[PDB]
Amino acid sequence: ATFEIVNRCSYTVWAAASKGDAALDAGGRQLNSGESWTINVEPGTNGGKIWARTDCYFDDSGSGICKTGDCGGLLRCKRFGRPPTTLAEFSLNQYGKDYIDISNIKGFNVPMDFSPTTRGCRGVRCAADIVGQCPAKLKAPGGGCNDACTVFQTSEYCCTTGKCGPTEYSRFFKRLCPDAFSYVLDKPTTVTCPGSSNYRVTFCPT
Repeated sequence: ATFEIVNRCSYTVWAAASKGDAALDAGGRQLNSGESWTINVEPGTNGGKIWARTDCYFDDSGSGICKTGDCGGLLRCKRFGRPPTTLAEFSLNQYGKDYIDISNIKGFNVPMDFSPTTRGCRGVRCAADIVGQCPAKLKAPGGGCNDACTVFQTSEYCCTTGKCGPTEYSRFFKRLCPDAFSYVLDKPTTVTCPGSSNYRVTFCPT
């Protein structure tokens, strides 16, 4: 499957693509404002994620640091990134279908649209000013708006027992971005697309 990753933000982002134990394609790249990066994702990929990283510094070897979404100091991510990170999540070719969603379960850093470029389903978006409106206890100094699990590490926020409810903090994310997951047991906002669809992830869509 082809994913086109587009940075419409006015600032540079460092896109990342991983399935948690391996890079997807090159795993990461700098995107200046307006740039587009096309990656190929193997059919059958389960549990892939794409995200943006902000305020990164990398040396010649591709080692450094980012203020949001750092993936162990690497330009080319092999593992998932440090919150806060708005996530585009996908599982491809699962019994004939692809499944896509956007998640705020690991917080929010950059607004995002995740849409198919082929026919047969709808896209999803979270483009509200979550950082600007972020509750004071969830604000991350380096930028972004953390989820409550990251901040407080309780069974209720992290849904550790598999039983949890919405919270004041999850409802904040949900009010601003209804079509994104706000906590682990949220009513799913997953979209089912035809197997072997292609996609575009746009940072700062509006």
